[PDB]
Amino acid sequence: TTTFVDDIKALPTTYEKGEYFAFLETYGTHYSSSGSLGGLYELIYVLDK
Amino acid sequence: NGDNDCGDFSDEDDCESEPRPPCRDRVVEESELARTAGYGINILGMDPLSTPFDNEFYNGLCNRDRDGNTLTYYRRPWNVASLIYETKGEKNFRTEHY
Amino acid sequence: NGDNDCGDFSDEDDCESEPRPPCRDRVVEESELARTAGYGINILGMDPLSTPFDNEFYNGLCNRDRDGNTLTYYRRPWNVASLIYETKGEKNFRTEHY
Repeated sequence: TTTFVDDIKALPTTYEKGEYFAFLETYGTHYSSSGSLGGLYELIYVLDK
Repeated sequence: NGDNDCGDFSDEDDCESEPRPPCRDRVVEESELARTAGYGINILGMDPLSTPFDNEFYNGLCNRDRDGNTLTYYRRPWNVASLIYETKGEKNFRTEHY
Repeated sequence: NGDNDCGDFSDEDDCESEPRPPCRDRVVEESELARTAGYGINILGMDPLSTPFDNEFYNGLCNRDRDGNTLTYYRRPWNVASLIYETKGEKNFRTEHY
């Protein structure tokens, strides 16, 4: 996308940990190569006497 | 040629030739489905994020996606390599007593 | 070019060229949803406050947000990097006796 490319174009090259940590939160740390659309539910119960 | 990549009419700003359609068959666009295939999940954070890349641009002839619950034709973008519609379903239960 | 930034018609006051639309598809504006994503929460105070920044301006081609309960298309502003519509839900309960 034009937004992400502009971010990579307007990006430092001298190991700017400050902006990279900021850029890291913007688009996450790692993307999904394969996903699974849908939904799940769970239930958990415990008992002690 | 009806290829929306830059804008609504950014690439199609200058249309000297006839508006030749790239695909003749009626194929409905991917509505609310896996079209938004980009996800930015944080291993230290929480649930996946939005799409970090453009997922609408397509290269050439529409790749048919004739599958789904109903009888309708979807499109698969050039960025997405595969789009399966398997309706898998499973469940598990356990119990114990001491 | 249909890019409202300052006021109602402050930027679009002078229109010499034709009013070229930035996006052709029907995408409903983000009404009462996360559009107001700015919050001024006080760690020593109380619940978050109003938005401290402009969240209506957008840069270029509309980034589709084709998700939600019903079939409707929302917009994601250039200030908001992501907008997820996950309808997560959970609950917990506990009990004890002495």
